[PDB]
Amino acid sequence: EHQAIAKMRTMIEGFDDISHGGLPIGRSTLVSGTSGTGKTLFSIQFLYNGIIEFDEPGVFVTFEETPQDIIKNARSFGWDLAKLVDEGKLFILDASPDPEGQEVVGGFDLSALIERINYAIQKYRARRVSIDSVTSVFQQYDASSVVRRELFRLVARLKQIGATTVMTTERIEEYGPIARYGVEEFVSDNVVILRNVLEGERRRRTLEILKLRGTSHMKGEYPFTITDHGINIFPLGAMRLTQRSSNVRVSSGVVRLDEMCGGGFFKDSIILATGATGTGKTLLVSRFVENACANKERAILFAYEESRAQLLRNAYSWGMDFEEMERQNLLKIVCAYPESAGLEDHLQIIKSEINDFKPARIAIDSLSALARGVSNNAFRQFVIGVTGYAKQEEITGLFTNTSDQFMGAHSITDSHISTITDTIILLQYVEIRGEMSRAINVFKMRGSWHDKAIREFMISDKGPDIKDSFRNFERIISGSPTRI
Amino acid sequence: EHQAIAKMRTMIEGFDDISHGGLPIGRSTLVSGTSGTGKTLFSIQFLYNGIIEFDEPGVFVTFEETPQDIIKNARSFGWDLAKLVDEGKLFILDASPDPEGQEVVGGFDLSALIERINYAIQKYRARRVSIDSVTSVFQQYDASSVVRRELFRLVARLKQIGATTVMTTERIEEYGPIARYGVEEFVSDNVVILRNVLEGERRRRTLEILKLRGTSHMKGEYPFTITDHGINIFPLGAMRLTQRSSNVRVSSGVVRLDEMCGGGFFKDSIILATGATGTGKTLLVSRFVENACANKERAILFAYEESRAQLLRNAYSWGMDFEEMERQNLLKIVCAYPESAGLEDHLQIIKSEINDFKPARIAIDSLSALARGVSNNAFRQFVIGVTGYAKQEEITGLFTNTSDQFMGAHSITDSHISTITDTIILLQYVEIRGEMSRAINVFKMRGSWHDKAIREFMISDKGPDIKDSFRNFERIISGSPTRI
Amino acid sequence: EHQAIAKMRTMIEGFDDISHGGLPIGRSTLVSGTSGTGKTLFSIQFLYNGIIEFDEPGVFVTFEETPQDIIKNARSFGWDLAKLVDEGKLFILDASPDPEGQEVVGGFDLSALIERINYAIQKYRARRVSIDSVTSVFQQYDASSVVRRELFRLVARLKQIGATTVMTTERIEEYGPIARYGVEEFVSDNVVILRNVLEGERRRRTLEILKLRGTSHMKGEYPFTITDHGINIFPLGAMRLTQRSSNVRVSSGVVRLDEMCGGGFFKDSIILATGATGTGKTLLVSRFVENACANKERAILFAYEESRAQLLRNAYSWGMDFEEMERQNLLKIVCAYPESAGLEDHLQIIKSEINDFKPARIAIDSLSALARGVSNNAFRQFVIGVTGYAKQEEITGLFTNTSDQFMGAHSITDSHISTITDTIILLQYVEIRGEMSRAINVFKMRGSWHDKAIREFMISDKGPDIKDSFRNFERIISGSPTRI
Ligand SMILES: Nc1ncnc2c1ncn2[C@@H]1O[C@H](COP(=O)(O)OP(=O)(O)OP(=O)(O)O)[C@@H](O)[C@H]1O
Ligand SMILES: Nc1ncnc2c1ncn2[C@@H]1O[C@H](COP(=O)(O)OP(=O)(O)OP(=O)(O)O)[C@@H](O)[C@H]1O
Ligand SMILES: Nc1ncnc2c1ncn2[C@@H]1O[C@H](COP(=O)(O)OP(=O)(O)OP(=O)(O)O)[C@@H](O)[C@H]1O
Ligand SMILES: Nc1ncnc2c1ncn2[C@@H]1O[C@H](COP(=O)(O)OP(=O)(O)OP(=O)(O)O)[C@@H](O)[C@H]1O
Ligand SMILES: Nc1ncnc2c1ncn2[C@@H]1O[C@H](COP(=O)(O)OP(=O)(O)OP(=O)(O)O)[C@@H](O)[C@H]1O
Ligand SMILES: Nc1ncnc2c1ncn2[C@@H]1O[C@H](COP(=O)(O)OP(=O)(O)OP(=O)(O)O)[C@@H](O)[C@H]1O
Repeated sequence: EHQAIAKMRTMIEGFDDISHGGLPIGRSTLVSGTSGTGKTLFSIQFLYNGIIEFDEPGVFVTFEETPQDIIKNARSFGWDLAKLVDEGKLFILDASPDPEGQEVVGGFDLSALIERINYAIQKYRARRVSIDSVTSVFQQYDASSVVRRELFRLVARLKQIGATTVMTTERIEEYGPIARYGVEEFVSDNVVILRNVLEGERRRRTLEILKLRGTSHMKGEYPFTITDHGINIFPLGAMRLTQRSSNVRVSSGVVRLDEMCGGGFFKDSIILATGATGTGKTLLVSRFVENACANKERAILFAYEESRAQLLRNAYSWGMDFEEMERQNLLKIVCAYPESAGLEDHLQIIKSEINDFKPARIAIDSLSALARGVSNNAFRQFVIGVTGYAKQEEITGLFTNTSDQFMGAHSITDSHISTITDTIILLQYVEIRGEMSRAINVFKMRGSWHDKAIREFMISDKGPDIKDSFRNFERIISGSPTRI
Repeated sequence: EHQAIAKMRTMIEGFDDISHGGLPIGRSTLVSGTSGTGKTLFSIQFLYNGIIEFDEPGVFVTFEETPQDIIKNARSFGWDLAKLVDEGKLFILDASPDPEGQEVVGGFDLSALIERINYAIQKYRARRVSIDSVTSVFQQYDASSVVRRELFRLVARLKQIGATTVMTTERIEEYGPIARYGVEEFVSDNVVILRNVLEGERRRRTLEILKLRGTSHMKGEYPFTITDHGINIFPLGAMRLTQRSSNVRVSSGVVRLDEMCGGGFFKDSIILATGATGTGKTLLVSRFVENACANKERAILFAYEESRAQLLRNAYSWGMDFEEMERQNLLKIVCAYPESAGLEDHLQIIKSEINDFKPARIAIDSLSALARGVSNNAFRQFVIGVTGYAKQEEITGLFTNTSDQFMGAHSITDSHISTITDTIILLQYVEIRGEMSRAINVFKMRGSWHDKAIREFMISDKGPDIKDSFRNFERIISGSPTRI
Repeated sequence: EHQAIAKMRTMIEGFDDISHGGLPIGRSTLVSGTSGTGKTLFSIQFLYNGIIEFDEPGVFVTFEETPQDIIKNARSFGWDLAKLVDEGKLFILDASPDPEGQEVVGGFDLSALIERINYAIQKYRARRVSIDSVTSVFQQYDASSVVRRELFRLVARLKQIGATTVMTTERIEEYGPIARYGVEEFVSDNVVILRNVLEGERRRRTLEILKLRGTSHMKGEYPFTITDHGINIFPLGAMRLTQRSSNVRVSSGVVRLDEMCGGGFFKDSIILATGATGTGKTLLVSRFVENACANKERAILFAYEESRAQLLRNAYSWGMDFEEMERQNLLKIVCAYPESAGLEDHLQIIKSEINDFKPARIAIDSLSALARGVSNNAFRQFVIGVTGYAKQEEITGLFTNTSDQFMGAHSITDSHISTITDTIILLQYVEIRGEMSRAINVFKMRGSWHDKAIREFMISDKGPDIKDSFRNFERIISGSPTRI
């Protein structure tokens, strides 16, 4: 034609955003990665979605896995390929060798394969094709040069036929060559790399579109998860800074607090409660959750430090009954160790939990707990993640942070997140007359006025009682004042 | 079968949790690792458990080790294979070569064997098969391409036969290619990697399920141990945050302390005593252990700093007789240098000791001692392990931590564990009138009210005596006060 | 121009500065890089600009891509090669193989090709020539020695013919050998290296001119971007320190401040507002923006911390209506997460936005936000870029910086930029009588006198109210003064 290059949607959540529209039509896209990275999954999900969303028949060529297996495994995702094969929407072209192999097959098969592929494409009027592990084919006894021709031929013919293809290749080093022979990269018009990077006993799955001749696309790596719903990608760098903002207020669960905040938290806001352990962030979180049920609104409490049972014991001891909250189906407590998964997973679990429960308020007790081990950049990326998702979702969110040092803390957050949050509430110990007292302070509020006083507060069975400031002291921020 | 993948339990402690059920039935699982990582052990324990737990016969194909040795070695774990061979539950298919022979017998036996195995499978109605070191077979004179076909043939046949197999492979690099020919990886349906990572003159075994076609599993590495009971794996990231919590109280061994904690320690809770050396953590431990015996309850003292004898001397000088505690079989002292083993091993020894003595209380003298050398992340992982186990086991736990700096310490723990503990007891030196006095402080209690005063205390032959706070002082916490 | 070598301009933005004039005429320039680095784009742009700007006919030799694809792909940048091929200004020489082929040809073809290209050059009176992926030609079965001869031959003949050529080559490692056979480097007269470096999940493209036999050029790597307009390079080290300076003043949007600045900011100046979160930098920015519109002048607010909505809600809460600002087409708000792209991209986006809007004032809210993750050296390079552009463009700029620690901060900027800025405005918290008050201070002004007082200021619906200094206080900068 006389325009750019049209793309075909893969409907693979996230991918079409990363690829600025999907795969280039009429061309083949190389998808490689190490063992267990999700190559096959991608190739099948590409066909399946093609069928289920646009009724575009697909041909699936397999060189190693058996057709039965391919259909067997797809069930893992509630994928019924066998049905689609019947309806003639999907055709699995078995190209795998037989238990009784034979020599030299690097030419007959090439033209014969295309004949068959072409045959099938024509027979079912296939629009999408995906070849799984073309690597394995010439993995018979070939050199880079021989590999480059065969690929060139394969790609070329498929091009002529006008098939939008997905080719799967295997790697051996997470960051070494892009594909086995170090040739495939240059022969393909489009290249996608699926990575399963180790790093600290944890595994992180990323996807990168290295290149797409003819168009633009997002660059770099993007984390993704393989679930019961297949590949799920999060273009954390694609989320737009177009969050909705209003002047509507909401209570904290603490009236005096609400006063200090100039009338309560904003509905469209992210609040952060920082302080040493014991200061009472976990309390403010409970009082925040309860206030959402007292107004018959649903709230989720993602706890990463205390057990489900403990949260209940301590909550009851502060009055507020969490038991009822759950029965009335207004409050949902999750709970899970940060070590039970990687940030990417957690991010997703938080999201899905939000979708299946339509929360009005969300509270994550201790982001500081989720920052364990993980790198700072990976962490900030997570924070921006859960933070922005909440903002664009009209969900008020309260996040907890435990500073590494009680008293003397010179920075609000060790991880440096305060800049991403709308309202900051700071809890701190104050040594007074040989005793450890607390103090609460509305450090900042973007749209409101808020109290500038550093009020001391006690904790009882009733909960939190915000009293007066220490007007007669100096160096209070430090934790060890000087009475005057 | 139009359903998800079905797995078969290995009964190898921890494995079925990581593999979300066990090995996928009728499929082969590759298990590779470097020399001495426990490949053989895995494959055998796989068959054994099969025979002993579900009476599923098993065929074990060995290419290098002799059947006599395979039986001889198994005795190391109290495995009598010889017996199972007679009972015809287990059949060892000797495929090893002899001191003499010929050559040019490539795929010759690869085909003959696929029969010899099919034979024994039918003959003993085998359900589980394990081939040890298939690698060594084509370690005769082959290339990556020749190896891919032979494997694919073998796997394929075994799959037709419907047997659930485990294939052993060797590697040369702990983090390099998955298997010798970097081809096996893609040929197997399932990949398990056993690593024996060095790092700092210490060895650390970890197992990882790289992929499982068709199902889910836990990602990343997981520490494990090889004991007299075989492979023991700890899915530290699989432990759920569903610990039981009660309001029952227990004594610290110090009445005045119990008062400050507003009625004593909670049965279901983890207590942390922090302070510079000499502050007296070891004392509070002794007193906490004695109190459990005074109530005829079993308690264990894991000491990592003082000898068995020294603990006695110092305990006796504080009154409390540890001699009697042991005779009455109410108190159990362990003692071992953190350097005598890796965290994984320690964690396990702690667990087993708890199982063989049903403790009601537990005290680990110096967590900070176990933190020597080890990485902060490997440590936190150990803490969560011991911490959680105790919690879900209704065992009250007291842990000791020596801060790196006496006086001035701006953070409770250098390792940052305060966030994982329920009750925090802080001991600190206070310079008053040219003398080093002490002070005790209940820094926090999640369920109780506890005293906020920083009470000075002395140590005598009677033990700890908690006096009054320094109401007329400033900057106490700092260590160097200033009287008003 | 004092350079011994006559050069030809590429008209590729930035390249001619880097190459000190363009590509040496009558010589060949090797352009190598990994897959997807922009080799083809470079060579095509080279011919294109040649035809459009100088009516210099061009010959494009392709060994892998198809003439249709090369034309199809160029539409991505709005270039119509097809039209140029008709007019006879561009000739694409198809040298790619056919999907039927044989074996053996990379030699006489080297002579057949030479004679071919000489035909095209003579037929079209070509002046520019670019051979895309010569690498792939002897990628048939050759050794380093055979390659060196063939290249040298090709190059040599092209030189005789008098053609200025661009030869593309592929590399596998981003910093390893220059080209595949590690032989091309020395055979070519000039060598250009296109890199696409990973590093932290982001991709950074750089261009480097390694050598140019005969003349000088800019040494090292230079960041560039591929856009709808092709390759765009920023010779950040080529920016001359010859910015225009005037004594003209402009308001800051706050009258009291202007007084403090001895009559307002300088038109030709870069201002820096630093302080901990909550201090009000974002407020001053708003007021700085609003003031340019109040005087019917265009201004751009690049926000990297708050959404477009939030900025509006908060702005309105401080009076000043941002809604109207936009309608009147006097104020333009951008908004974007720093993680949504690398510095290079950001820098370019800021520049374009400036050209398509002719701003008089610009405000980047939080440079410290664009400093997330990125290396300090990469950051400073970014700051020098935006800062310099602004300066030479008579555009007044207000940049924001949040300090990692509230109160006690010993340095103006953690990134150490203060030395690059002309005027510095410092905001800070002052603990006074158990309360958090703010203090504003004109730390420095290069051309003015400015007030040296550290005035406290309050924030209201009306905005910022600058009051008086704390004359009766000591240790103000500390954050917790002493009343004397
Ligand atoms: N329902 C599921 N939920 C979560 N993970 C799953 C699920 N099903 C499969 N997986 C995971 O997805 C991976 C499957 O990878 P896939 O078969 O798509 O291709 P590959 O690993 O790229 O290449 P190969 O053909 O060599 O396996 C496995 O590693 C497995 O752990
Ligand atoms: N019934 C109670 N009466 C008085 N104080 C209580 C009561 N229960 C808990 N507390 C106090 O509250 C503190 C614990 O607070 P909380 O659970 O809110 O979370 P946190 O300090 O933010 O985080 P962390 O989990 O590290 O403790 C204890 O230090 C204790 O003094
Ligand atoms: N009772 C035991 N207690 C603790 N460790 C043991 C015991 N018995 C054996 N081991 C250890 O287990 C390992 C045995 O490894 P195994 O024979 O299972 O297979 P492998 O090392 O994976 O492969 P290979 O056949 O090359 O040895 C040894 O390294 C040894 O130190
Ligand atoms: N008979 C005693 N009379 C008075 N004080 C004693 C007596 N025995 C020990 N102490 C005191 O107790 C301190 C040692 O305390 P302890 O054994 O409790 O452990 P710790 O300080 O927690 O840890 P560490 O092993 O680093 O010393 C000494 O510094 C000393 O002052
Ligand atoms: N309009 C556009 N805007 C932004 N990027 C684009 C645009 N068009 C193409 N690109 C990018 O430019 C790159 C094209 O690279 P190009 O075809 O120039 O040569 P190459 O990658 O050096 O070599 P090869 O022939 O192996 O691909 C792709 O990586 C693609 O993402
Ligand atoms: N209507 C208002 N009345 C009184 N004070 C207000 C009002 N709106 C905002 N504020 C105050 O201004 C502060 C927020 O300031 P601002 O938006 O200027 O940016 P910042 O502190 O420089 O940077 P950031 O808050 O984005 O980290 C709040 O802490 C609050 O005290």
